[PDB]
Amino acid sequence: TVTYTARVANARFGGFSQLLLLWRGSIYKLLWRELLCFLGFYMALSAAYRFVLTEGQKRYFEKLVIYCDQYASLIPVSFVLGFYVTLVVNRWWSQYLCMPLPDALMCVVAGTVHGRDDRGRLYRRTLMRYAGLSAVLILRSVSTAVFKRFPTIDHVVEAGFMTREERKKFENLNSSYNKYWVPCVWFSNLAAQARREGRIRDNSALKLLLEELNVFRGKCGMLFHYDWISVPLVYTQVVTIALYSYFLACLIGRQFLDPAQGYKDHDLDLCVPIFTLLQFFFYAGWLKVAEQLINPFGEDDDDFETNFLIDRNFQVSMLAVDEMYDDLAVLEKDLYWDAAEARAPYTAATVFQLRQPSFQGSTFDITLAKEDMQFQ
Amino acid sequence: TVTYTARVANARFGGFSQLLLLWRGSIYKLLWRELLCFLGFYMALSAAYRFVLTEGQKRYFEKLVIYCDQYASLIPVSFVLGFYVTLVVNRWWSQYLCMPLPDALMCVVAGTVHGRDDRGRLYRRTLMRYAGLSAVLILRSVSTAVFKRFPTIDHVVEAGFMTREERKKFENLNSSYNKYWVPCVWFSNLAAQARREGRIRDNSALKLLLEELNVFRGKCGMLFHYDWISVPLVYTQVVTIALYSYFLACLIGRQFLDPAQGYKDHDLDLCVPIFTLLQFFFYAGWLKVAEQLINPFGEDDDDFETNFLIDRNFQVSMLAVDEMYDDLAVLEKDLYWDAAEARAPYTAATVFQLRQPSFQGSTFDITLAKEDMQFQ
Amino acid sequence: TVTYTARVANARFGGFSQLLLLWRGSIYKLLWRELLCFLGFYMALSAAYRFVLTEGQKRYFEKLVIYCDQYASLIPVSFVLGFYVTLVVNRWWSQYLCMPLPDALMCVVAGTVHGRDDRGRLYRRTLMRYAGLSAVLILRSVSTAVFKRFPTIDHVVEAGFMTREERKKFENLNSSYNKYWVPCVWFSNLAAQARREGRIRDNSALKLLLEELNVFRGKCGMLFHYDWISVPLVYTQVVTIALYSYFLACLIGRQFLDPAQGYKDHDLDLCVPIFTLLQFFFYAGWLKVAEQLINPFGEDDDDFETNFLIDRNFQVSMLAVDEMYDDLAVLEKDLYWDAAEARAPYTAATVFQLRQPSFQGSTFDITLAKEDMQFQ
Amino acid sequence: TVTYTARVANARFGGFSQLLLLWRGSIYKLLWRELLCFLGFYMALSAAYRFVLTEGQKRYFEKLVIYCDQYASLIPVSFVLGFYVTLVVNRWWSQYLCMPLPDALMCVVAGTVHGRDDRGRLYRRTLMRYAGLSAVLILRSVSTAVFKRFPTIDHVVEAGFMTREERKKFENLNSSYNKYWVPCVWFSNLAAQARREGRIRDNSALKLLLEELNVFRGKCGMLFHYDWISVPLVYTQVVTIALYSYFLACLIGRQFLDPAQGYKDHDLDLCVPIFTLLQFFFYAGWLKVAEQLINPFGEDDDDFETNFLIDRNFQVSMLAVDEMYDDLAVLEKDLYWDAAEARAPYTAATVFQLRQPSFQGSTFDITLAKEDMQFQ
Amino acid sequence: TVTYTARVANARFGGFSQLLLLWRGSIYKLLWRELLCFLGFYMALSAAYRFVLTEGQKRYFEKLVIYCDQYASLIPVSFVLGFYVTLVVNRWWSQYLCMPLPDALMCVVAGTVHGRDDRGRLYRRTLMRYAGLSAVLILRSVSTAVFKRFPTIDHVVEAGFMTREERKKFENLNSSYNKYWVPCVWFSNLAAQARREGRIRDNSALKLLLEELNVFRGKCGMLFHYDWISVPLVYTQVVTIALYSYFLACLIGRQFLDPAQGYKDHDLDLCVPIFTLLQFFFYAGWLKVAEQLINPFGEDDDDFETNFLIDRNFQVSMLAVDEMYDDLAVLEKDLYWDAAEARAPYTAATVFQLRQPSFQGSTFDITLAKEDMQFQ
Ligand SMILES: N[C@@H](CCC(=O)O)C(=O)O
Ligand SMILES: N[C@@H](CCC(=O)O)C(=O)O
Ligand SMILES: N[C@@H](CCC(=O)O)C(=O)O
Ligand SMILES: N[C@@H](CCC(=O)O)C(=O)O
Ligand SMILES: N[C@@H](CCC(=O)O)C(=O)O
Ligand SMILES: [Ca+2]
Ligand SMILES: [Ca+2]
Ligand SMILES: [Ca+2]
Ligand SMILES: [Ca+2]
Ligand SMILES: [Ca+2]
Ligand SMILES: [Cl-]
Repeated sequence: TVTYTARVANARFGGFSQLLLLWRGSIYKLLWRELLCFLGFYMALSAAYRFVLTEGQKRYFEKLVIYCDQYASLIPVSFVLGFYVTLVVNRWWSQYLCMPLPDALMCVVAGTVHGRDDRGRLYRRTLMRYAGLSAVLILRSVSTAVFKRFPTIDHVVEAGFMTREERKKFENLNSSYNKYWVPCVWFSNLAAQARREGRIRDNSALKLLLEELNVFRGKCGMLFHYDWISVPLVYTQVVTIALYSYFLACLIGRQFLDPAQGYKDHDLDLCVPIFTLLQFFFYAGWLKVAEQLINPFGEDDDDFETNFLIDRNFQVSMLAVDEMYDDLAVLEKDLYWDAAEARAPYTAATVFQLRQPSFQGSTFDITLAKEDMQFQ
Repeated sequence: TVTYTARVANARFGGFSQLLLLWRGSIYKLLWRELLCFLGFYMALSAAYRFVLTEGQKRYFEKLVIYCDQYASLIPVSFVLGFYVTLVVNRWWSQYLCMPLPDALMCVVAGTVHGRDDRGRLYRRTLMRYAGLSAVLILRSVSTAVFKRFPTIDHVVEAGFMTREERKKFENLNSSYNKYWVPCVWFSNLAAQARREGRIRDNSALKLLLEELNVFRGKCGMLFHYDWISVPLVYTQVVTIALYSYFLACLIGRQFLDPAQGYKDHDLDLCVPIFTLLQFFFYAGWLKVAEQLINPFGEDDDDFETNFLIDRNFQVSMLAVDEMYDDLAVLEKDLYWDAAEARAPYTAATVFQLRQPSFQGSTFDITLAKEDMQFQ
Repeated sequence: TVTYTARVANARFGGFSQLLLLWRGSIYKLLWRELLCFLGFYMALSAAYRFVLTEGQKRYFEKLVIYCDQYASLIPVSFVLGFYVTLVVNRWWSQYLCMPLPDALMCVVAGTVHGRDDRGRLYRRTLMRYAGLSAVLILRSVSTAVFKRFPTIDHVVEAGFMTREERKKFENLNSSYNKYWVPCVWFSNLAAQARREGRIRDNSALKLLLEELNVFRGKCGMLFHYDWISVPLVYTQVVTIALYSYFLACLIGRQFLDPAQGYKDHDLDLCVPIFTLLQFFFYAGWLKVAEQLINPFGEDDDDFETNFLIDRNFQVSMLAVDEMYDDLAVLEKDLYWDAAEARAPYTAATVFQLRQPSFQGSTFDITLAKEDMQFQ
Repeated sequence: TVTYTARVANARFGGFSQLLLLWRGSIYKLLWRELLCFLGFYMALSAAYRFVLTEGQKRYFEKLVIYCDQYASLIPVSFVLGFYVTLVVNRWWSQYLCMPLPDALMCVVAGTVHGRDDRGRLYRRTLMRYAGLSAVLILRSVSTAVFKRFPTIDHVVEAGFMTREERKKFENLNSSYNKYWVPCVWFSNLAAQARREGRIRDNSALKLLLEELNVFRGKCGMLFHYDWISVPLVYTQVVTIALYSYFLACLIGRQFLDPAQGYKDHDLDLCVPIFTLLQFFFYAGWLKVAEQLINPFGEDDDDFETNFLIDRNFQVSMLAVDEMYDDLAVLEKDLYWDAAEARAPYTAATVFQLRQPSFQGSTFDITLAKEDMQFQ
Repeated sequence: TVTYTARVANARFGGFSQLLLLWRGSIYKLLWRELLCFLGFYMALSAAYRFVLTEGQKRYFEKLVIYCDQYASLIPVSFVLGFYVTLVVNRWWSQYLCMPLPDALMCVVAGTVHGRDDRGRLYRRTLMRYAGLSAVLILRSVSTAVFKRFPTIDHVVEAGFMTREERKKFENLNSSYNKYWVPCVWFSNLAAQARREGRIRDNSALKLLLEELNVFRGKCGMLFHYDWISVPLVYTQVVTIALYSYFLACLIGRQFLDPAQGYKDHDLDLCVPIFTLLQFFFYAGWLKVAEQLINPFGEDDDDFETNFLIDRNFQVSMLAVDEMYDDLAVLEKDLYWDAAEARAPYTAATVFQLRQPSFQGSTFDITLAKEDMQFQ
């Protein structure tokens, strides 16, 4: 993920202009090959027209160029790009939100699956490892970068996500369908066993674990569904064909004609279509947004960092349920125990934020008349 | 479902261009008949104008062609297609998400409906079979492909989803309305019976089953509502009439006139309207996206694979509640038991992802001054 | 509801074209009067110009027609129609989803309110009748078709939804506000009484009933809010005025002038504006979509079938809680008891769906090198 | 709220046209001053050009008018209005849905907080009064109309929402932030006290009360957030400046020039720009939709009726928890006790809805062949 | 946050016009530098053309200006701005809703974590301080203004959010990932300890605390995800390049040419492009909306007031759980105890709202015939 949230904290003078000097995740990186190809075809026809074609041939070419410039309908392309890329971006953010995290589960497991002894550690660590394992299986199913990390189940077993015994159980399942759900059913069964052994002290806590498991499993399944159910291929081919039709019309119709011939609208020869190359860069970048975001679990630059999230989720979950279980600092009175009001100090940098009026509501400046304040 | 998620993992040079060489689920497959019809009418008028019509008749035709080219308003068509097809695509994804799956139920039933004996197997397998049966009834109601698979309730009984006794109970219901809800009320009653027999060990687990059943039943009902409440037929007729009005204006106005007559904008005769055929292909494909997605449970190529999902859901649910019930590998210490930090190994392919700075937040590079860090 | 989901299962050659031959729910039915009025004004001005107006008068008219054709800005109308009708369609689908159904409640009541005796039947049937009665009161408040069915509370009492005693209690409430919520408070009280008498066996089941009641009551209230809070009348008047301004500009500017006068763009006289009538039909149909969907509980053809839903909901709910309570077929082993895998047979029609590769994930065809598979 | 849901039940011939004859909540009411101002500037320049400016001055003015007509870009204005007003309308409906209602709470309190005696009445009535008081405090914070009704906390105390003792407790809180949340914490504490005294008979019912309280409090807080976090002022200034730029270009460029001068496109002098005034009325009404809906808690005509909702919510909640507590009609057999099927009678007006085929699903008309029905 | 909700309560004559006179949060403040730069380049080329360029050079420049005016395609820019800025505004409101507040937690903790003694105060105050501390850690991670307030964890410790002991525990965690989740796991553990000590009186109340904690923690994590997963940098660069391409075409093509040369469309020389500067101001302000809203936790004027929310949330939460715990005014009969109906008095200002008909539903004015009211 190319994060530039810091560069755009404040609407500054440079603002988005400075973002034009970034290379990773950029439009330049995604589009320079297509821009050179577009420019190569344009200068190939330019060289043909200037040096190769004869006078009759040049006249015919100019008639074709005037004809093709008519069909460079940028409004249809802008419409269909707008709608398609809006769909793809929304789907992209939905896919990011559908990635499983153990955060709700780790809060619930640290709060509900009890025991300072090795068994309690085993239960808590095993419940999160199941959650992490379900996440890893679905990600290696849907992510190229996680597949290259875990090309085999042996790789998942060596990485500590799955034990050898769990690998035997997992392979011995006679299922021809993706088994990402298997750790989730193991999690259900183990949470039931924990509640039967009294490690979960109450039936509502078991219900809370199973609710949070169901949310987690839902996210893993949603990843699977987004992977399988692509943005319809007809819809994609339609937008690609739209853009390419526009660029063929721009590749022929934006050819600079001889000012000698005195064609209307063709009286200046810049030899390079600056504005047509910028339109190409704009529209092709707009489609490259969809191209990058259509499968966000590839290995792009704005593609999701699925291997970083796997490592973070594992380490954090294990901290939360093993090192931070029942490891509270002693309840001691906070700084504002004796103070009726409560306000942390402000730094010299942000002290200016003080003395700005505290918002109470829009209606607290009306200043009615005395007569209008009396009830009926 | 034509899944091309792998082909678009990374925004590559080929990118969407290579997707133009796919046939299944493609714009070519959905639109070649309409393209040949469009082209047939265009060349029928072309042949009429070139060989059949007389000189007066040819002049009149050219006046009509110039008149019709005025009315080829592509911006209204792009607007209404954009809005209608956006509606249809959103509805299509909603319908996919409203398809019932037993995944939440199987986690809950493996976790809550207990017993290693044949009765416990019966209860768990029967609860999921009820869920699968409710799904099959609604799908054969809404899916053409599942109806051809299950043309009669006898077919559902032979497929193992409904017993003969359950068929007698199901037919003996005096209801003239679709009975997809019947297995869900059977599921409610059986979960109640399981909780009364103590197979469900706690009242919260029964509540969890009924919550998950209600979600499942909601999905089945939602499938029914999407099937019944079509995208309004007036709205569809409006977009079809829009597109056909544009194509009639393009079918007459894009006719190539004699350059001899010296009509403005008509001075080149290509004999085939490359750009008009591409516009037709673009706009008709855009409407074909809605046509394919308007009922996603047909038997298209991007239509949902409802028979695959039926088979997967059945097999997986039965595995989850029968073979994987209380079948945990023994709790043993994972690979990272003694390690304070936790990190799976990375392959040579994805080791490059390492040594990239771990994201902490946008604000961790501000580097304030010493004086501005002091509290007031 | 005009359901055409079957006609559009597959993207066929005819496809949406055949939908142009439907009359119910159609654009023709909704728009033929307005089309004849538009055409009547157009031919009234045509007859005035051709036979009534003098030569000076004809010249002035032609100057006015050329002036008015300038103002036929179809892009603003397409924008505002797009946005307004998108709002109205989204609101329409939201209103359909906000119609109350007893399906969650009937699953919960069959599962939670117990007793084979007449009292248990009374409790279950009375809880659903309360839910159905709340639905009927709000629908007769918001639906014209249900109001014509239930013009008085006496009509609701005769229909079996409300008893005479319940009518006395319902009228004796000193409330000047719509009392659709009254059965919901009766449902709350009766569920409490059932739980006190032990008919609901656990406090979590009572909580489940009250949760499902709250969802039901929320839907009824949402119907009330959608009825009361119309799409803002300023926004509607704006789109109606937009469309009518465009049609006045098209009614004057699309008048066919004498080719004799040799006006530019006016050199052919078709005597009937085919393309202008199609634009009128397109844009007026687009607004007629909003007109039909703005109050979906009227008595149109795409308006919701609220009387069918009332009858279905009542019959089904009563079946679910009375005839199907504790009426399970005996738990017997299903067809796939002894089979490790589970797969229903496929028909000759849909056997082709088999032998298509089972989807596992996008990443299962990468085929890495041996060296890149090794961990660091 | 100007409710016209009845007038638009059916898509009638008059339809939206008759809505153009409404004054309250109308575009006329919101825009006649701006229309007269626009028209006053237009006729001021018209009078200047016709009677005041000299021949040279008139020529210069006409050059300026032709120049300004070029810049009347209606497509950008339509784009930005569309997007901004769509944002404002969505926000408006969200704000309406975020208004607190006690309906879920009253169902839960009538069902959970028990006692026929004065103490039970006190507890139920006090819990709803707290909810109503939280609603009144946030509304007087965000609503102008409720602020004019409750200009002081003394006004809330006189209205019966807050007792004098509760006023002392409420003022004695050392908080400089809006205290709308205070009754919600009182509600939490009182529900806890009720559950401790056994007035709430079970811990799940207390959980249900607190869940419903949290939803209520969330709605009150959401009202506060929508009040505080305005639609960004830069975004508003952008759309206002867009519209005013268009209207300045239309105010100069739509000036009728002398047909004598023989300017192209300026050959008819209507002395009043009918179509330009309609465009002004259309676009300014479109922005007036946002202007009316941007703060829906003002005192407009489409602004929310917050004082009606306060009175309804109070009266209804008090009925629900005080007069209708444990006040059921005796469980007696309904009209359809002995009938296997269940169907209320239909009136002569709506009997036509009968005999229309009952919808079962799209797939129930396929009519397969005998050979295709056989399983593999 | 620049709140102008009061200024736009009613759609007044001034309305949005008066909002053009605001400076904070305004388009003027965000855009005057860019406007002066645009104007500086425009007048630099104007001075070059008028005084510096020779006659041949002036002719060439005018040919370039006519060429560049062709490429000033405002419709593509309006499309892509519309879609991108709509995305950014929606994301901005989502980010505001994803900011954590303790309001649900404070209601639940005041209602569930009991004890008037110092230990109960410690538990309640410590649970909210954990919630506030989790909020402060994530905000200092994502907010520049909170980072300048809390540049170090020492600053958080001095502000009273974290104790020294909690700081030792927090630093001793071997995690390389952002530790905003740490107080949430402390909250889970402490709520478990409270429930074990009997301070939480029931298991459902513990479940309610953990549910509300999970919502809170979800909001904190969502803040982290929005911070990390920027709006794709390719999409931003595309819109910035679009706007800058349009402004370069407007910077050259909107240059005023000599009326002497008699170029079409260039016959008036205003020396300052009023309308082009307004278009620049409109489009650049439209992009400045995204620029301001793209990271709403900066230190702008419409950026969120994160330091005010930190102070409010802390003070209010501590009031709610410490000063207002079990501090109810004595249950006494409200003003409407003996009144069957319930209605607060109305002021002279808002008494006009009375006598307006109380809304009952759209269907209560149909006035059917006697014969049509009879059941079949
Ligand atoms: N390995 C990452 C690459 C993404 C990036 O570099 O931002 C993935 O799975 O997508
Ligand atoms: N039988 C599948 C066909 C879909 C496909 O082939 O993708 C269905 O029900 O839609
Ligand atoms: N009586 C139905 C009519 C709808 C229809 O015929 O589809 C209603 O209430 O809307
Ligand atoms: N007093 C109402 C006025 C709204 C109306 O009249 O519709 C309010 O608070 O907005
Ligand atoms: N300090 C505030 C500044 C916002 C404002 O001034 O409105 C922040 O964190 O964004
Ligand atoms: Ca990608
Ligand atoms: Ca289809
Ligand atoms: Ca209607
Ligand atoms: Ca308002
Ligand atoms: Ca910002
Ligand atoms: Cl619960």
